[PDB]
Amino acid sequence: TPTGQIHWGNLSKIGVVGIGSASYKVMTRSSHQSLVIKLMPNITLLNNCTRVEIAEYRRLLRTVLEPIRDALNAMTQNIRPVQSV
Amino acid sequence: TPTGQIHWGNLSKIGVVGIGSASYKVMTRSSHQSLVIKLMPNITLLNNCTRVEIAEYRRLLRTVLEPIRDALNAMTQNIRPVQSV
Amino acid sequence: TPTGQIHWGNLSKIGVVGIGSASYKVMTRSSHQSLVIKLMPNITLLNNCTRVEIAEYRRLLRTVLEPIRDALNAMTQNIRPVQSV
Amino acid sequence: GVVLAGAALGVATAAQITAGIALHQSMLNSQAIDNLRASLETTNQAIEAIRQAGQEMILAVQGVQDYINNELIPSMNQLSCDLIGQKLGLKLLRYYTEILSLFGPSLRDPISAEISIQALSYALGGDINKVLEKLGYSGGDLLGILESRGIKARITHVDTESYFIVLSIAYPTLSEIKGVIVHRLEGVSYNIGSQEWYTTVPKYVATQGYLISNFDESSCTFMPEGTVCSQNALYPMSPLLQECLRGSTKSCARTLVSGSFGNRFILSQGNLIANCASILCKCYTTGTIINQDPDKILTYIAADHCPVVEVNGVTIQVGSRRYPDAVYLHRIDLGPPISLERLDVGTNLGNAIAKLEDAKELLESSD
Amino acid sequence: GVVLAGAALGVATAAQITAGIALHQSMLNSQAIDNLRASLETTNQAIEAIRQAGQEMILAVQGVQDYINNELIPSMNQLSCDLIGQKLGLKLLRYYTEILSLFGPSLRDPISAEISIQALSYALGGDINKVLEKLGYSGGDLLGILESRGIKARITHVDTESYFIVLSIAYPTLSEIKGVIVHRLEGVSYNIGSQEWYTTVPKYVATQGYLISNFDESSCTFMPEGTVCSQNALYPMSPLLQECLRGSTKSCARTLVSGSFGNRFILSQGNLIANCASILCKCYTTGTIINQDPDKILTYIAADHCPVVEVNGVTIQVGSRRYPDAVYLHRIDLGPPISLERLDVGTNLGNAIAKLEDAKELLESSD
Amino acid sequence: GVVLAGAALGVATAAQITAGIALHQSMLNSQAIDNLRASLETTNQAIEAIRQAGQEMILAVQGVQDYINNELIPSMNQLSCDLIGQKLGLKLLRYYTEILSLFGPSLRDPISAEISIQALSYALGGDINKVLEKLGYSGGDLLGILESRGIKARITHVDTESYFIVLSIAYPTLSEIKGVIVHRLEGVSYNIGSQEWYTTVPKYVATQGYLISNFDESSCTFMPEGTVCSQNALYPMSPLLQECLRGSTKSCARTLVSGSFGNRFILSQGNLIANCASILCKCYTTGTIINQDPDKILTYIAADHCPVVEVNGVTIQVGSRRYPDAVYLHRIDLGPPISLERLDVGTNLGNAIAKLEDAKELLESSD
Ligand SMILES: *[C@@H]1O[C@H](CO)[C@@H](O[C@@H]2O[C@H](CO)[C@@H](O)[C@H](O)[C@H]2NC(C)=O)[C@H](O)[C@H]1NC(C)=O
Ligand SMILES: *[C@@H]1O[C@H](CO)[C@@H](O[C@@H]2O[C@H](CO)[C@@H](O)[C@H](O)[C@H]2NC(C)=O)[C@H](O)[C@H]1NC(C)=O
Ligand SMILES: *[C@@H]1O[C@H](CO)[C@@H](O[C@@H]2O[C@H](CO)[C@@H](O)[C@H](O)[C@H]2NC(C)=O)[C@H](O)[C@H]1NC(C)=O
Ligand SMILES: *[C@@H]1O[C@H](CO)[C@@H](O)[C@H](O)[C@H]1NC(C)=O
Ligand SMILES: *[C@@H]1O[C@H](CO)[C@@H](O)[C@H](O)[C@H]1NC(C)=O
Ligand SMILES: *[C@@H]1O[C@H](CO)[C@@H](O)[C@H](O)[C@H]1NC(C)=O
Repeated sequence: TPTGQIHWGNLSKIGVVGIGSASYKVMTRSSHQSLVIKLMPNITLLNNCTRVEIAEYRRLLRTVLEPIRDALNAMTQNIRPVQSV
Repeated sequence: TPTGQIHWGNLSKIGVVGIGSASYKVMTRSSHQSLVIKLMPNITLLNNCTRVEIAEYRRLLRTVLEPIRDALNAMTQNIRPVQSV
Repeated sequence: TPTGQIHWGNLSKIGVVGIGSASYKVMTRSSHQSLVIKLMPNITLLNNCTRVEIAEYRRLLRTVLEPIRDALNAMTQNIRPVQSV
Repeated sequence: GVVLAGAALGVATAAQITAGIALHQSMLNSQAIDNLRASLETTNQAIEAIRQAGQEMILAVQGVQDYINNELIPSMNQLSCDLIGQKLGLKLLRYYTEILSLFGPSLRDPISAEISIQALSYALGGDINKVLEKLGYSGGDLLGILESRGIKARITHVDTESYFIVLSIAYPTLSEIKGVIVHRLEGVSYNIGSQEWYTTVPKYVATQGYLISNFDESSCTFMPEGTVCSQNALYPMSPLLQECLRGSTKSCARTLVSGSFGNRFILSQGNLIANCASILCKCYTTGTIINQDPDKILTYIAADHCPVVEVNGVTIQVGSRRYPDAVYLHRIDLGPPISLERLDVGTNLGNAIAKLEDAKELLESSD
Repeated sequence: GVVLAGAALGVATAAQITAGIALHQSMLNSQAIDNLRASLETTNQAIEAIRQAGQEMILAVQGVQDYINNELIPSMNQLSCDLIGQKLGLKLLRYYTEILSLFGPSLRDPISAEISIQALSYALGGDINKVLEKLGYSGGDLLGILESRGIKARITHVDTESYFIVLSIAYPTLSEIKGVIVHRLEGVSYNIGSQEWYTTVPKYVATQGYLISNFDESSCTFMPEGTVCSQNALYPMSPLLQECLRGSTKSCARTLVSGSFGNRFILSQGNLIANCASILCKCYTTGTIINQDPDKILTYIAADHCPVVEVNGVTIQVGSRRYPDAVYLHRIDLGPPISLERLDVGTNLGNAIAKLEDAKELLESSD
Repeated sequence: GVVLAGAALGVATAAQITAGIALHQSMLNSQAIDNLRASLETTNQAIEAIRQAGQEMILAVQGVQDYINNELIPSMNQLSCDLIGQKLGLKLLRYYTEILSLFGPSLRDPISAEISIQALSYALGGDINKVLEKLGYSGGDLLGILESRGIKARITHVDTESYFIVLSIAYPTLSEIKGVIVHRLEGVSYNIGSQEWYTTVPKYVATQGYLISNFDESSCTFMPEGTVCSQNALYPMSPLLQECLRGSTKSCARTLVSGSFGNRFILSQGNLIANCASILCKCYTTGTIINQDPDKILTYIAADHCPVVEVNGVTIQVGSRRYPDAVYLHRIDLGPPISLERLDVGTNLGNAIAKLEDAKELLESSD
């Protein structure tokens, strides 16, 4: 029988019991590691049979990639060394 | 500094600020275009090797399709030309 | 015109109508049938070309399977014949 | 007859107690397992009914065998030995990921879990139709289709020696429950000034003798001859909302059309109920517009006054009157306006309790 | 001109009435179907624009034809006849399962349903980009990408003789709505003692002339030049919460940081608002800590007092003052503390109604 | 040391400020990019650790290379040149669709987004197990499995010249938090007449010194030695509901079994708590039924009165008494009945505020 905050006796009179307790663990992030998603596959052993499909893929990707690239550049242009003050 | 309805000063005293506004655009549908989902594939260059599998597929589809077909026919039988009045 | 509990007239005065009723059917489970998920495939006609991949798969599975096996054994060890009383 | 050792186990829900007893009653015998272990070793199909005379059939499913048999083995004498192993290696990891997702730690209590046949789809090779056909389900009518997809499985054995999972299934059958009618409700907006309101009622409610209940349609699918639910769908309804549905208009709450709203009319009992202040209503038979008395909120259109009405551009012939002529707004008690967004509910409740804690201190002073 | 037979049909929503008329207007003619049936029979592509001069183009999509054409036919003279049929048989069952999921009984009213192009992805062969390209969408800018993904389809014909489904699509275009500004709100915590509170407001609200409304961002995506929504996003807001946003601090509710909380400061109008009781604030220019008056709840940091501030370890140069110096807590009327978990709301409401039903019986005694 | 230009940027959340600084600190140097660009150009694997002595390893992942290497290249001298390009063309569009889904406009602020490793599954080739193994995760125990799946990524560079995305990952480790116990709560029904009620409490609550808190289990998985959460799970609880859990039975709300209900008994502390008015309870040792006093609502069954009890057909041996004999209902203060459906809450709240706005006008008249 554990005890504490929660009043097991009076709760049991209205049909409530505790059926398990556990400690509480949260996740912390530390360190770093770089992962690069290489969007252009190596196709040389396919001897240009996929040129049209690759070019269209590359064109579709630009529409998605350019706005993110712009946002990243927009931020770091506001990140200066200390002594500009 | 934008102003209007929302009272930015008094909200800032209780920790609330606005971090962005935008206009509001909703989508409207117009015109028409027909799209047909062709459920039976062209299999002739497979020379009857798939007859059993195709027949079973076609049989499974009927159970799903027939109730919709009936509902569509039920509705248009209540859609008459004006002059029946 | 159906009638009963719900007062269709007075609701219609504030814009509410009933647009369909149905009976209520719930599912009951009975009987039994055993289904076994065979986790190790038959690979003999592949003549040991997949030994490394199979061994790693089998190793990954143990981590998932062992805790369930333990839980099942923990329960049935508390399930005794009547006469132990 | 068996007994559960309750002092040893100490704590358990009814669901866990009942699954444990069922586990004892449904698990394969110690020697059925060695036989099953040996039958599995020698088979080579994706799906296979394992028939041992005396014992019942056991359905064995191998999640990557079709891929091996159809894609890898016919390639045995055209591809290198690494490549065959690499091809399968990708499939095995994708299969492991699904086993991890379903039987791993996110499965809260595996002993008492009931796993739907659909959740097993990937573990069984990406599709369940041949598995169901072997169990006797044809796919020939939609009720049988619904029943089959209500099959649930419990785990009865996990073998770490030969790597297989024995599950026990049960067959659903349909139980029509006696008194209970499900009703679908639908509102149209009405005008006070240029403001469009509608009364807030649930999408589905259920009647059950004298009681009106709430109805959770999440686990139901609406066949033409009844609502089929995989779960309990019935839940209590407050006395206040029940009174609303029993004719007390003052008890029903209401909220604005703050946005766009596509329900300014409805066809009901062969009549049109329409907010003819918010859309153009017109009698097609006579060519004359139908204006809504500005001290009325709705128009009830029937063939006593207009056999064929045009309504927001749609032309509808209507039948004889089944709803009385609209009354003046002053003869209708409207209920409270409310907002349903959950943070508004909390903000207004928080205010109400504070005023109510206030109110007990003046009612000490005056008494 | 056509008329709906309202007495026969008896009951129908505006959505069902309007889709039915649209069904009559958009369905292919009886002889366009026999022509379509014959054109489908002779084609062999996954996607194909069926052009019959006079009639408009009809886009035909076959969900397993790419698999047959790319994977099975080149194998015709290397694999056995069973194996080809088994390979396709697996694909056909996986395709049937998706048709069952989309057009089967879980589709509540197929006649008035509007099916998003994305929901059709599997029925159309697992991808929609070539289908959209044939319809004129290039993928060249993100607005055109968003508009294309707002396409919805209605069912206009189901053929049980040749097994095909005719759908009618409409093209979305963008409607900027005149007066409506969407505003994103963000709070920082403040301290009363060692207790960290923050005021509870919605993540998005909308202003619309004099009105403030709630805003459901579920169906919206936030482009740089406007919020694009596939659904009505506007909904009513209670007068009480509107008063909160209009400057009545006593009307805004508040709740605890019971857990971890990452909003103890924010950059706004070139200033820093910071709970400098809960984190270290420091002037980098002068090297001197910034303490928060213990009878104040926030600090408003500007270049009149600190051109470059260090805040929880992050160094920020700030601009000239745009927010007044913090006032004493006693000059700020705080609103009610509340909890938003739904079961707490119900428990406190249930108590409040009971006390309020009590209160009417003492107010009979004293009057 | 770097400084953020706060006047230029004008407005930013703490999350955006902190990710921006982290972006500056974690992005690859301008010449590490040209080196990375060249290393990517010459590689041909699906997954590859790019080791340049001096700099740290960079893990490069190519989402369709396994398909090219395993399926297309061995077919180079058996299939036509169109067919190879068509086969790959289908794969590239399916891959583009996933990039669009993850990095496209539905990604609200890409700069400060933290993308789970699982959300990257398709972008990384359909599976993450080999990626994790290269990072040092074995899959050998379930805690390490949970930690690995808590990895989140931030975007640090998008290259439009060579089409690649650099992400920065961090490694999760477990932080047991000192005072906090998570408790799982479970109710059984009780009878007033033939009506079955149960008291409404949350499924999980947390104790934290003197405080009781709500607990959102959405982001948690319940290992045998602790609850592991990827998110803050703790949230405030109203004083009223805390009083309920502290023994004030009048403070706990209650609701009906309107439907089917499988919790009429529970095993707890080696005893059975059972609604023996709603199911058959029987002493197996003596053979005698256990009737529930009709002015009692539950039965507390222990070995002082029945060593082995049969309960709804299940036979359980119980231990010595750990719960007192049931008391009469009149010695138990029950709290308010409520309904939890959100529209009932709004309807009853809307009524309560209206009565409460009424109440202030009579309390002007009598004062
Ligand atoms: C249907 O309509 C009205 C509600 O608007 C009901 O008439 C009310 O009856 C109560 C007593 O039951 C009277 O005190 C009110 O004065 C009436 N209201 C008005 C505006 O006159 C009528 O009884 C309702 N029917 C039902 C079953 O509730
Ligand atoms: C902004 O701040 C305060 C609220 O704290 C408002 O001043 C109050 O005004 C009301 C009447 O409108 C007075 O009864 C109160 O005495 C004032 N409160 C205090 C603490 O002095 C001020 O008007 C608010 N601005 C707006 C637009 O609401
Ligand atoms: C457990 O049970 C009862 C609640 O039913 C509590 O006894 C009540 O105590 C209050 C004062 O604290 C009295 O005014 C009531 O008269 C009592 N109720 C009844 C029905 O007699 C008891 O104190 C509870 N224990 C705790 C910690 O709250
Ligand atoms: C796999 O297949 C063959 C043929 O069915 C079977 O006889 C053999 O026993 C199985 N392989 C193994 C290792 O059991
Ligand atoms: C399938 O393909 C061929 C070639 O396109 C076509 O001519 C034929 O009519 C189609 N097969 C059938 C059964 O219609
Ligand atoms: C692709 O693969 C080959 C072999 O690994 C490599 O040397 C070559 O540089 C790569 N192709 C291209 C275009 O870089």
